[PDB]
Amino acid sequence: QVQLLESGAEVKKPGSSVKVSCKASGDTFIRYSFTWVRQAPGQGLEWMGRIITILDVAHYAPHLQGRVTITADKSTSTVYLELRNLRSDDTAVYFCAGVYEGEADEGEYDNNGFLKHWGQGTLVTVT
Amino acid sequence: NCNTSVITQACPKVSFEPIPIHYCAPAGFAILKCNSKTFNGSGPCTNVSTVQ
Amino acid sequence: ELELTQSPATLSVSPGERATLSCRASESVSSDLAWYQQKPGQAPRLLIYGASTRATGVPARFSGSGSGAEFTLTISSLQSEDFAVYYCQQYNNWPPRYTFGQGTRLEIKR
Ligand SMILES: *[C@@H]1O[C@H](CO)[C@@H](O[C@@H]2O[C@H](CO)[C@@H](O)[C@H](O)[C@H]2NC(C)=O)[C@H](O)[C@H]1NC(C)=O
Ligand SMILES: *[C@@H]1O[C@H](CO)[C@@H](O[C@@H]2O[C@H](CO)[C@@H](O)[C@H](O)[C@H]2NC(C)=O)[C@H](O)[C@H]1NC(C)=O
Repeated sequence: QVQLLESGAEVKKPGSSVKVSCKASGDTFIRYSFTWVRQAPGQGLEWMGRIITILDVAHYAPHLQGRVTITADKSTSTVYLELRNLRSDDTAVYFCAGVYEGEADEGEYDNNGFLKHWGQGTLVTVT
Repeated sequence: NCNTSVITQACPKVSFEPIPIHYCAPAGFAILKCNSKTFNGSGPCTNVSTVQ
Repeated sequence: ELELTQSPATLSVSPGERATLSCRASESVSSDLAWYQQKPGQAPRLLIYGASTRATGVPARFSGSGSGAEFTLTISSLQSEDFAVYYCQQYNNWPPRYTFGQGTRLEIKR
């Protein structure tokens, strides 16, 4: 029931920063959690982090946290990813995913570690 | 400006069942107890005893 | 941290074959492992979670099991439709330092 609508593609000079986002639709944003992944350009996937929307809490992969911020603005049902101090090594397709949680609104949150709803993928490269 | 402080901790489950705990006064102190069966939340007791 | 290894990089298959895609973990997990289908240009669709439970929308062809650090995804009566790169994901982590395998491609030989 959850749709994820990714933001468009972008190109940034190394050392700079990029911010991308996903709009959630068809469900209640605060009801369930979202995660971000980085799909390397012809290589496998890297988990980047997780954001809990019921609690404004996020966790990050151990080699990314000095560069990555994951946030959200529930008033627009939007999940955001911000990366700073970019390198060509970060060229990848970035995207959101979500998992329905057991009524987080009622405090019955499951904290599911697997993802079901996936976005399209937004390519971010450098220049 | 208030900023919520968030701590992530391990989440083990444990057996959890309350055990009776008694409190005891240290040397130099004593605990008085009200023995009325009709005792109020406050006020005098005429049946008073001392316990450690 | 955790690492996952797919045994085949590419599995040698043919239509109607039983795919057997194993995954080895660097450390043990109990049920907190999931499988995904990465098709070219597509989202990595969820197939299996909880080691053996299939997600709604997943064909009955897909099933699997495992424990400890040894898990396998199998596909009964494999279709050309199933030729996705399969990824193994492990999430029994708190803080949630979740990981992925390198991905196994299926290929029809000829
Ligand atoms: C004050 O309360 C105590 C506690 O109930 C009364 O003494 C008890 O009387 C029963 C009767 O069988 C005994 O079994 C208990 O062992 C007694 N307890 C103690 C500590 O002696 C006591 O008589 C009451 N005193 C007054 C003045 O009412
Ligand atoms: C329960 O608490 C009330 C409130 O203090 C007690 O009422 C007082 O009792 C004393 C006894 O002489 C009176 O002088 C006060 O004027 C009372 N206060 C009020 C507001 O009336 C009451 O006696 C307590 N009950 C018991 C059993 O001790």
